[PDB]
Order: sequence, then structure tokens, then C-alpha cells
Amino acid sequence: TINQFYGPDRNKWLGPYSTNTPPYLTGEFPGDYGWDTAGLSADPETFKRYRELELIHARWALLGALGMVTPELLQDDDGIMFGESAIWFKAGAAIFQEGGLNYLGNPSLIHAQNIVATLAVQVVLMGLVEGYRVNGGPAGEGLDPLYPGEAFDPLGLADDPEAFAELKVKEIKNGRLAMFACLGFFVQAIVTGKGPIENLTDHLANPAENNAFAYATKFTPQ
Amino acid sequence: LGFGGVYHSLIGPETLEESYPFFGYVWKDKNKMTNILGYHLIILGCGAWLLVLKALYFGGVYDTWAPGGGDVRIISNPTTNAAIIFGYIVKSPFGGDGWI
Amino acid sequence: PDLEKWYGPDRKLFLPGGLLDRDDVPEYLNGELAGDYGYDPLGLGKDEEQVEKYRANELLHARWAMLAAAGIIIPEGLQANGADIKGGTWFETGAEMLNGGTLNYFAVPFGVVQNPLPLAAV
Amino acid sequence: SAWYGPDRPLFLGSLSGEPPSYLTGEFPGDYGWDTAGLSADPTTFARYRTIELIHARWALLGALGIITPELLAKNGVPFSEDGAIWFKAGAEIFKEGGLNYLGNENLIHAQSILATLAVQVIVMGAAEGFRANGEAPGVEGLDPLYPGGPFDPLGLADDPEAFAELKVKEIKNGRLAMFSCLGFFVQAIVTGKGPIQNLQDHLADPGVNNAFASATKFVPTP
Amino acid sequence: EFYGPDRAKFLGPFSENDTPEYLTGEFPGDYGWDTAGLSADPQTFARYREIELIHARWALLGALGILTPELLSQYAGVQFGEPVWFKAGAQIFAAGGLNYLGNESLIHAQSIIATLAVQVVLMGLAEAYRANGGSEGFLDDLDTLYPGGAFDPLGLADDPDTFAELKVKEIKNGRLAMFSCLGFFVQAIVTGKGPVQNLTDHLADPTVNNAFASATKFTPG
Amino acid sequence: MLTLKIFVYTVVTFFVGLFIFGFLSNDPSRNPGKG
Amino acid sequence: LVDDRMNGDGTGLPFGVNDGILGWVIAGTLGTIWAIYFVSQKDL
Ligand code: CHL
Ligand code: CHL
Ligand code: CLA
Ligand code: CLA
Ligand code: CLA
Ligand SMILES: CC1=C[C@H](O)CC(C)(C)[C@H]1/C=C/C(C)=C/C=C/C(C)=C/C=C/C=C(C)/C=C/C=C(C)/C=C/C1=C(C)C[C@H](O)CC1(C)C
Ligand SMILES: CC1=C[C@H](O)CC(C)(C)[C@H]1/C=C/C(C)=C/C=C/C(C)=C/C=C/C=C(C)/C=C/C=C(C)/C=C/C1=C(C)C[C@H](O)CC1(C)C
Ligand SMILES: CC1=C[C@H](O)CC(C)(C)[C@H]1/C=C/C(C)=C/C=C/C(C)=C/C=C/C=C(C)/C=C/C=C(C)/C=C/C1=C(C)C[C@H](O)CC1(C)C
Repeated sequence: TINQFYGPDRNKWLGPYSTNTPPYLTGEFPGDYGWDTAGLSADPETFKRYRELELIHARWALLGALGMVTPELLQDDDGIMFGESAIWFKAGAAIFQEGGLNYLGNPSLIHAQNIVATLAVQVVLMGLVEGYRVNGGPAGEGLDPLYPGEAFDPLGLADDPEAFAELKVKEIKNGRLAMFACLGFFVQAIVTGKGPIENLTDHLANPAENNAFAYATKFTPQ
Repeated sequence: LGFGGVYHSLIGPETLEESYPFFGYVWKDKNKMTNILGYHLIILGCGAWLLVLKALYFGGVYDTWAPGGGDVRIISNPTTNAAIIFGYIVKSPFGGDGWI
Repeated sequence: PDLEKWYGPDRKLFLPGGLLDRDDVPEYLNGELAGDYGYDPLGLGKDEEQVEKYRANELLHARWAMLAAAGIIIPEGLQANGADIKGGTWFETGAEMLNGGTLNYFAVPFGVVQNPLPLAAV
Repeated sequence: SAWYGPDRPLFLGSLSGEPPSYLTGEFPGDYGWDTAGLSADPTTFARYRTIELIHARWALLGALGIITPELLAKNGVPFSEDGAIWFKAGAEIFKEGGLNYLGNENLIHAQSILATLAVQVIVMGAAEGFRANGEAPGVEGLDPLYPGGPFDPLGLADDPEAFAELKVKEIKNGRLAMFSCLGFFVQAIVTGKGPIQNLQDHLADPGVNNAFASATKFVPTP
Repeated sequence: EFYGPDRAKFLGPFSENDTPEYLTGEFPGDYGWDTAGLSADPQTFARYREIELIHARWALLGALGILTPELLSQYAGVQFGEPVWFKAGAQIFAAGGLNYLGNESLIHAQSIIATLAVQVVLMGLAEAYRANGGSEGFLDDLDTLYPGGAFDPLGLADDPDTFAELKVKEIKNGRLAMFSCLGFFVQAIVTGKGPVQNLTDHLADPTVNNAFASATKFTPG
Repeated sequence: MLTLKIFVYTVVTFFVGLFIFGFLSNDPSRNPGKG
Repeated sequence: LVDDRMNGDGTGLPFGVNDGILGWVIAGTLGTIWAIYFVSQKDL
């Protein structure tokens, strides 16, 4: 039910072991499990700002974490589709080879060679849409800065309040899941330099000696 | 062009800003003078880029310095660097270099 | 916003004010339908009710031709650029499936799907 | 240009929306760039304002101290190649010639970094401690963020509106210089060359000699 | 001394004039150096003061645990698998195992996954009990920051004046141990040697072996 | 011998700078007329 | 060679500059006049 996550006896960051809940986090907004051991959300309006950039961070981390492995998923046995650029942390070098930036292995898709020009178009367009996000325009102006839902919600869905509560905590949990997974993505890029799916296959081959303990010697300052 | 010119001299509007604010101007409307300069300068940039299109993509213009006595040459790798272009525009106008 | 530039008694015409007087437009165009430019030189407009009757034909015609223009420019561009469209050029696309031929769908970004549908059932 | 009041310029132009209620435009450098709201409490606002200004002054000083020596090195002043590029200047004290200011043997010529840092600690600790009190020997008690007096012998802080627009000029130039300084630390980490040398190589061919030419240097290997 | 407006501060005379209005020296270790202003609210005072105390204790144990094996290997004639504090993680990957006093009778562990599992479950239970401040009546009371009972068998939780004096002693020792452990951390990176060996090498030639002799080890080229 | 060049270049830029900022410096208002 | 000559005649020297000190003093003189004019601008 709703009170399982928005009641005063809601789900917490320790279950029934969160006795010293912060007073200001009463379970009104999505999440609100009380994990504020650093106490950086003491001020109310600042807590609002941190929550808004939390949901923005969460959504763009959802895009990132999902899009990490899709080219590596579509990677074939030898790689006519993509060469060394199938890996996530080698994707940018898809602009500097002799052919161009092909989306799915063919010249018919994208096929760009001016990284500076696509940089300029990206910057102008999405800086403009950030200005629309913070002020308003064609979609809406006086709506909720975090939760507008007017032109971006065409499939119904967003009409019921307990549905709002449920699938908003579904948002915050899925976003935090992608957020944590993305940290995994960057740090496995650092400590190993190997792709996620191929690391997963190497671990499922033999979990015993293949672990991060096998790379604990790599950062040793000899 | 001549038909349009005689039309605007004879039956064209006698004063422009009462019907076309985009085309009318008092000579102290400095913002709209700057707008007119912007339009004309965009036209001149378009003409220069048209010469670019001819020199690099339409296979024209004669180079006198091709071996054997010159050739009409489609220009590949033009030198656009600021050092040479500006040094070409800020040098002496005498026989030592020649300014322009 | 800014409906006066296209609607109302004073609107954009097919000729400007110096060459076209505002009285040379026939009476049944007074600035209430979209695209009202006062360009009816022959006797096809006749009256506003017949204008409304041809409006449905004109709008569906415009939308159909808009779909036709997009579906002409896209598959031939894909064929010329390298996509396996197998008949992207628009006025030979029917000649592909006569004896045992087929078609291919390039539905971006995950296209390249071989269609086994025969022409009679299609 | 009405740098104060409600009609002040903002941090996104017309698309900025509503500036925060706790920032109404009393202080220089005001544009409403408060996405995370670090400055909710006025005491915290004051501490961050002092930190920003001290960093602005230090960034301006570092900007000239990072541009001038390599300019003189390429303009006939006999700097060593070691000390011409700023991040290696501290290594010049380890050489037999010592630290030669402007390439002069009988100028500075320091060889004891231990004593140099010791006198540096003493002098700057005294200076910053006198800054912290607001009272110094011979200096009365006044504004700690804007002392003037002995620090303004020219007397340009006497007139109010010119003093305010000069405050705006100072904070904006400081922000520009701190962009520059963070950029110089970025080229120092990435390029390993001086910033003026980076601009010089960028002017040879701006198509390829830009930031995109170094995107594949820090990529990890398995 | 260390309490009230005549307490010691973070700059001595240089801090006599300007201090935050919200730092009165009530809490131990208060010298009033919050010049960044990251702590304006009492709620974050409570939470982040608890953060400071737990970091103080944990850095003290880290400092006592880093120098002990190297100070037992040198000047004491005791052998181990690997005496270096930041190289003691890799010593488990040899055939020897996890050795306590140079002898295979003690511990002799070779299952890092199992011992990490028991560490994480024990630590999770203990830390949840810490954050709970007790549960179901069992220690479900007390200070949650200064426990005393069930953790002070020596009976030094009484006489609050000298108790607070030793409390300030504790927070000062914790900050000094934070220095010591941070120094161990960065000396592991800029040099890659043991701190005891570093101290021993520095004593022979303090003019040559300093921080500046390794100041060019991270220059970019 | 380049010292002569430096001196004359300095004085030429000085006179030219006087000209440039003199006519930049609100020159059309230096008139007795009502303008 | 029998004499020391400037040897900069021609060669495409921008503004006739052959050594950096001359460009630096040109910029210095123009900046000096500019600073005088700017600080003494608005008549007063
Ligand atoms: C430097 C060389 C360069 C070259 C050779 C190409 C070549 C190409 N690029 Mg490009 N590009 C290049 C640089 C760059 N591109 C881009 C960004 C893009 C994008 C974003 C796209 C391309 C695409 C294309 C292709 C367009 C041809 C086509 O499909 O025609 C036939 C098609 C047309 C003539 C028009 C089709 C328009 C399309 C939007 C139709 C949509 C129809 C729907 C009904 C829309 C309905 C929406 C709403 C209203 C309901 C083509 C192979 C397209 C591609 O790969 O498509 C698969 C594409 O989408 N480029 C950038 C960044 C600014 C570049 C920078 O240098
Ligand atoms: C969040 C955005 C983002 C991230 C994380 C990356 C990451 C990367 N890009 Mg990249 N890019 C990003 C955006 C963009 N890139 C490009 C264009 C290119 C090109 C042209 C190339 C790359 C390449 C690379 C890789 C360089 C190798 C390396 O070790 O780098 C440093 C990365 C690490 C040490 C790993 C850890 C990353 C982690 C610290 C990042 C997360 C925090 C960041 C500070 C981001 C903060 C937000 C803002 C500033 C982006 C790398 C993994 C190169 C490549 O693929 O080479 C094989 C390459 O050639 N990018 C564009 C323009 C379209 C971008 C636009 O947004
Ligand atoms: C930068 C991302 C980010 C940001 C801005 C926030 C922000 C917020 N979180 Mg959240 N959280 C995140 C990531 C983030 N979180 C992730 C990935 C998880 C999954 C582990 C969680 C799980 C979580 C829970 C369970 C709860 C919150 C809550 C909150 C709110 C109050 C707590 C707070 O203010 O702490 C301050 C946060 C910051 C100052 C910014 C975080 C960035 C830090 C400083 C850098 C990285 C930290 C650390 C090094 C990461 C590495 C460790 C990793 C293995 C986890 C607040 C608006 C509480 C709430 O009330 O819900 C609304 C709540 O109980 N979060
Ligand atoms: C261009 C940057 C800039 C600007 C616009 C200002 C502007 C101002 N400062 Mg300031 N300052 C700066 C940089 C700047 N400062 C730097 C880098 C430092 C660190 C050394 C300081 C340290 C400082 C202190 C301690 C104080 C001020 C004060 C003031 C205010 C009154 C003084 C005044 O008007 O003199 C005129 C300002 C100018 C004419 C602009 C400066 C341009 C000079 C000529 C360039 C110098 C560069 C040159 C190569 C020398 C190298 C620097 C060297 C001295 C280290 C005023 C609004 C006083 C105040 O707070 O007001 C009450 C005061 O107490 N400043
Ligand atoms: C992570 C360890 C840690 C923590 C949690 C604290 C926490 C606290 N300190 Mg403390 N401090 C520390 C380390 C720490 N300190 C160290 C190592 C020193 C010696 C330099 C000091 C010296 C000190 C003094 C003199 C005082 C405090 C005070 C305080 C309290 C005031 C709130 C505040 O400081 O705002 C918020 C603080 C932060 C948000 C800190 C963020 C940390 C970032 C990462 C900056 C890192 C800086 C970098 C590592 C510096 C290099 C180390 C260098 C000094 C050698 C607070 C509870 C005041 C007090 O009254 O005591 C009760 C006070 O007077 N501290
Ligand atoms: C709350 C709290 C409380 C307590 O007490 C204290 C503390 C500790 C403070 C806390 C916590 C915190 C945290 C956890 C944080 C975290 C964060 C994160 C996660 C980040 C990341 C983050 C991350 C992220 C976003 C990421 C993202 C990603 C992305 C976009 C990607 C993109 C991409 C793609 C698609 C692909 C291609 O090829 C490339 C690119 C283009 C690049
Ligand atoms: C506002 C806000 C709000 C929102 O909301 C959020 C956020 C985002 C957080 C924000 C932002 C922030 C930022 C950006 C910051 C930054 C700053 C800086 C950059 C600084 C620097 C700053 C900088 C600086 C000081 C610098 C300095 C420098 C120096 C000293 C140098 C020195 C030197 C020299 C001379 C030379 C030699 O050879 C070397 C040396 C000796 C070394
Ligand atoms: C206080 C007082 C009072 C009394 O009474 C009077 C007096 C004496 C006047 C005074 C003093 C003052 C002062 C000290 C001043 C200073 C200033 C400055 C330093 C500025 C800078 C300023 C500076 C600055 C902005 C800087 C900037 C820089 C930059 C942009 C850079 C850029 C870049 C980069 C990124 C990189 C590349 O590779 C190159 C480039 C491209 C080039």
C-alpha cells in the first residue's frame, strides 16, 4: 500500500533498524528513507533543490546505464558492425575512424565526420532546452519544475494519485539503481579497462579467482 | 531589376514605414541601420562562400602556376590559417612585399 | 499568436498592395480559411460553400502528398547511401514483387527486416 | 547597466526564470546561478562570498603569473626550458644555478627550498592572520572583505556608484581569471605544455589542433 | 581553558576577534574554525559532530594498526608475511596465508571471500546497532555519541569535569591520528614505502631525503 | 641600428594614437553651433 | 658579408616587425595613450 513507503512507519534505509529518523524527512516526497547521515539536507529549500537535481541525475543515469551495453549487446562474433568501438568507454572514437560515425554498422545511419559541428549543435539545442526546463516555453511554463506532465505524458498513465506515489518511488529506486550501476561502470572502466559484458562472462566462467581482488595489485605504487 | 526600380520610383509607396515597419527607417534608427548592415554582410558572406563552392566543389577556376603553363584546377586543401591571412592583410604596400 | 498576418480582412495576398488592389479579391474570400491568399483567377471558387466542400479534398490531398514526399525522399536516400532497401527509388518499387520477389524494411534504427508478404495479400 | 536591483542581468539571459528569494541583488556578481542553493543561510552566504572573492584575487594573480613568464621566455628573456613552463617552475630550485629570476645569475638565486617555504609560511601566516582579525598593527577595525585604506593608496573606493561598478568589474574579472586558471590546470594535466604554447599550436591548424586531439590519451588498457 | 569564551582557538591571537556566533566552545575540540560555513544548522551539527567523533576513533585505531607491524618488524626482530601496511593486502595471495605473529599456528586463513563475508555481516550488525542507539530495551537508551555504560568497564565515565577534559584529549588525539593516517595514505602514493622505514631513512639525512626530493614524481610530460 | 627604428616607430604610434583617440573622443561636438 | 644589415627588407613582415620588442613597444604606446584617454574620458 501507500503507507508502506510514505507513512511515518515507512520503508527505511535499514528496515526496522532506523530508529533515529531525521525529523524533517517525514515521507511526503518520493523516497524519503531517511539516509541523511551527513545531514546535508537540513535546510528545506536546499533539500528541494537537491531532490530536483536528484531526479534529473536519476533519469539521465537511466539513459546512460541502459545505453551502456546495447551496442555491446548487438556486437557480433567478429565485429563487422563495430570494431573496437563497440565498448562503452571507446564509443567516442567512433568519430575518428576512416569511415565516420555509423549508428549500427552502416553508412546509411548518422554517418558524420564533424565532431566539432555536432558538438555545436548539441550545445546550442540542449542548452536551449535547459533554458526551457528552467523557465518554460512551448511545453509549459508555470508547471512543477520537477513533475510537469503535460506534453511529455501522452499515453495516459499519469492520472491516479496512488499510482503517482507507487510509480514515483519506482522512479527513484530505478534511478538510484542505474545511478549505482553507473558508478560500477566508471570504476570497472578504471580498474580493469574491460567492457561490462565481457567482464561478466569472464566472472561467470570462473568466479573463484576472477574478482576485483585480482586487480587489487594494479594500483600498487611500486 | 529595372522594372522593379521604375515601379518603386513611380507607383511604389512614397514613404515606407507607414505600411512596412520592416522596410521603413528614419536616419536615427541606429538599431535598424545595424540590421540592414547585418543583412548586407550576410549577403557578402554568402557570395564569398559561393566562390568557395566553385573553387572546392564545382571543379573550376584557373591556376596559372600549374606545371606546363597552368591548368584549371579544383582547389584541394586551401590555406585558411589566420597567421598567413592576417600577415597578408597587415603588411607593407610597397615592392618589398605588397600589402594586398 | 499573431493571427492578423494570416486572418482578417487585411492579409497576405498572392500579389502585394502595389500591384493588387484590395478590391480585386472576389467576395467569397474574406479571410476565414487557412491559406487565404485571394488567388482565384478562374471560376473554380464560385462560393464559400463549394470552397468548404473542396477544403476536405484539399486537406486530405495535402496530407497524402506530404506522406508521399517523405516516403519518396527517404528510401531513395537510404538506397543511395547504402541501406539494403531493395527498391528505394520510388517509381520502380512495384516492379520488385512480380514472380517471387520480396521487400525489405529499414525501420530505423533497428531495421533490415526481410518481408515475406506476397503482393496479392498485401 | 543596472548591475544591482531586481532588473539585474541573470545567469541564463531571458531563459533564467525566477532568481532565488534569498538572492535579491545586493552584492556584486549577482546573476541567480544558484541551482544547488549552497548559500541558504546568510552567514554561510557571507563565508562563501569571502571565499569567492579571495579566490578571485588569487586567480587574477595566478593568471598573470602563468602567462607572463612563458611570454618573456619566448620574447628573448633567457629563462631555462625547465622554468619557462609554469608547472615545472618549482623544479628550477633543484638545479645548480638556483632560481634565476628573468634568467639572471645574480638575481634571487635561491637553492634552499626548505628555508624558502619556511619564510613563506611565516610571512603568509602573518598576513592571513592579520586578515582574519580585521585589526593589524597600525590598521584600525573595519570591513574585513573590503579593507581599502592602506591597500587602496590610489583612492578609487571613495565614490559610491563607481566603487560599486568597480566591485562588479572586479568580481567578473576574477571569475574570468578562475575559468582561465582551471583551464590551465586542465591543459597541464592533459597536454603537458604551456597554455600559450597550446594556443600557438592551435593557431597553426584549428581544425585538428584543439581539445578533440587529446580525447584518447587517458583511455585505460587491460 | 578549552571551554567558554576564554578557550583556546584555531589561530591563537589571530582568532581572538572574528569567530562564528554559533561556535561558543560548548562541545569538545571547539576552536571555532568553520570559516567555510558548511555547518549552520543544529541538526547537521549533531549528525556531523557524530561523524567527526567516529572518524576520530577510527583514525586512532588506523594509526595504531599501521605502525605496529612495521615497528615490530624493525627494531624488534619479528618476521611476518609482509610488514608494509599498504602491502599487507597482497600478502594473502601467497601460499602462506594470513599470519598473526609469524607462525602458522595462529589464524592461517586463505579464504578472502568467506572472511570478507563474515566481516561485512558482523560490521553491518554492529553499525546498525550503533545507529539504533539500542533496540527493544537492550541498550535502548543513552547518548548514542558518548555511550559510557556497556563500553567503559574501567569506570571513568564519572566526574564530568575531568571527563570532559579527557574528552577533549580524545578528540585532539583523533584529529592528530587523522593527520597521521592521511600522511600514511599519501606517503604510500608519492613514495611507496613504509612509514617506519621513511622515518628511519629521514633521520640519516634530513637535508637530502624530504618531501621535495619526490616533488617531481608526478609532473606531466 | 634598429634603435632608430624602435624610436621612430614609437613616436609614429604615439602621433597616430593621438589622431585615433582624438577623433574617437566625441569630435563632432567640438562645434560652436547648436549641435 | 662586409657589414651588418637589418636584412628584414621584404620577407612578408607584418607591419614591418622583425623583432618582438618593436611590436611590444607599439602595443605599449597605444595602450598608454588608451589608458590616459580612458581614465580621462567623459571630459572630467
Ligand atoms: C560530414 C558529412 C556527413 C554526411 C556525408 C552525412 C550524411 C547523412 N547524414 Mg548526417 N551526414 C554528415 C554529417 C552530419 N550529420 C549530422 C547529423 C545527422 C542526423 C541527426 C541525421 C543525419 C543523417 C544523414 C543521412 C541523411 C540522408 C537521408 O537519409 O536522406 C533521405 C532523407 C531525407 C532527405 C529527409 C528525412 C528527414 C527525416 C527526419 C524524416 C522523418 C519523417 C517523419 C514523418 C517525421 C515525423 C516526426 C513528427 C512530426 C511526427 C546521410 C546518410 C540522418 C540519418 O542517418 O538517417 C538515417 C539523420 O537522421 N545526420 C551531423 C551533426 C550536425 C553531422 C555533422 O557533421
Ligand atoms: C558524461 C559524459 C561523457 C563521458 C563520461 C565521456 C567519456 C569518455 N569519452 Mg567522451 N565522454 C562524455 C561525453 C562526450 N564525449 C564526446 C566526444 C568524445 C570523443 C570524440 C572521444 C571521447 C572519448 C571518451 C573516453 C576517453 C578515455 C578516457 O579515459 O577518458 C576519461 C574517462 C575516464 C578516466 C573514466 C572515468 C569517467 C568519469 C570520471 C566520468 C564521470 C564524471 C565526469 C567529470 C563528467 C562530468 C560531466 C560533464 C563534465 C561531461 C571516455 C571514456 C574518446 C574515446 O572513446 O576514445 C577511445 C574519444 O575519442 N568522447 C562528446 C562530444 C559529442 C561528448 C559530449 O557530451
Ligand atoms: C549525486 C547523486 C545523489 C544526490 C544529489 C542525492 C540526493 C539526496 N538523496 Mg540520495 N542516493 C543516491 C544518490 C544521490 N542522492 C544513490 C546512488 C543512492 C543509492 C545508494 C541513494 C540513496 C538514497 C536514500 C536511501 C536516501 C537518499 C536521500 C537523499 C536526499 C537527502 C540526503 C542528502 O541530502 O544527502 C546528500 C547528497 C549529496 C550531497 C550529493 C551526493 C554526492 C556525493 C557527495 C558524492 C558521492 C558519494 C559517494 C562517494 C558515492 C560512492 C559510494 C557508492 C558506492 C554509494 C537528497 C535530496 C534520502 C531521502 O530522503 O530521499 C529523498 C534517503 O533516505 N538517497
Ligand atoms: C582587474 C582586477 C581587480 C579589480 C577591478 C579590483 C578592484 C578593486 N579592488 Mg582589488 N585586487 C585585485 C584585483 C582587482 N581589484 C587582486 C588581484 C588583488 C590581490 C593582490 C587585489 C586585492 C585587493 C585588496 C586588498 C583591496 C582591493 C580593493 C579594491 C577596490 C578599490 C581599489 C581600487 O579601486 O583600485 C583600482 C583598481 C584598478 C585600477 C584595477 C586594477 C588594474 C591594475 C593596474 C593591474 C595591476 C597588474 C600589474 C601587472 C601589477 C601586478 C599585480 C601586483 C600588484 C601583485 C576595487 C573595487 C580594496 C577594497 O576592498 O576596497 C575597499 C582592498 O582592500 N583589492
Ligand atoms: C573527515 C574528518 C573531519 C570531520 C568530520 C570534522 C568535523 C568537524 N570539525 Mg574538524 N578538522 C579535521 C577533520 C574533520 N573535522 C582535521 C584533520 C583538522 C585539522 C586541520 C580539523 C580541525 C578543526 C578545527 C580547528 C575545528 C574543527 C571543527 C569541526 C566541527 C565544525 C563543523 C565543520 O567543520 O564544518 C564542516 C566541515 C566539512 C564539511 C569538512 C569537509 C572535508 C573536505 C573534504 C575538505 C578536505 C580538506 C583537505 C583534506 C585538507 C588537507 C588536510 C590538511 C589540513 C593537512 C565539525 C563537526 C571546529 C570545532 O568546533 O570542532 C568541534 C573547529 O574549531 N575541525
Ligand atoms: C545520500 C547521501 C547521504 C549520506 O549520509 C551522505 C552521502 C554519501 C553524501 C549520500 C550518498 C551519496 C551518493 C550515493 C551519491 C552518488 C552519486 C552518483 C551515483 C553519481 C553518479 C552518476 C553517474 C551518472 C549520472 C552516469 C550517467 C551516464 C551517462 C549519461 C552515459 C552516457 C553515454 C552513453 C549513454 C553511451 C555513450 O557511449 C557514452 C555517453 C554519451 C557518455
Ligand atoms: C557558483 C556555483 C553555484 C551552483 O549552483 C553550483 C556550483 C556549480 C557548485 C557553483 C560553481 C562553482 C564553481 C565553478 C567554482 C569554481 C571556482 C574556481 C574555478 C576557482 C579557481 C580559482 C583559481 C585559482 C585561485 C588559481 C590560482 C593560481 C595560482 C595560485 C597559480 C600559481 C602559480 C603561478 C602564478 C605560476 C607558477 O609557475 C606556479 C604557481 C606558483 C602554482
Ligand atoms: C588593490 C589596488 C588598489 C590600489 O589603490 C590600486 C591598484 C594598485 C590598481 C590595486 C591593485 C590591483 C591589482 C593587484 C590588480 C590586478 C589585476 C589583475 C591581475 C587582472 C588580471 C586579469 C587576468 C585575466 C582575466 C586572465 C585571463 C586569461 C585568459 C582569458 C586565458 C585564456 C587562455 C586559456 C584559457 C588557455 C589557452 O591556452 C590560452 C588562452 C586562450 C589565452
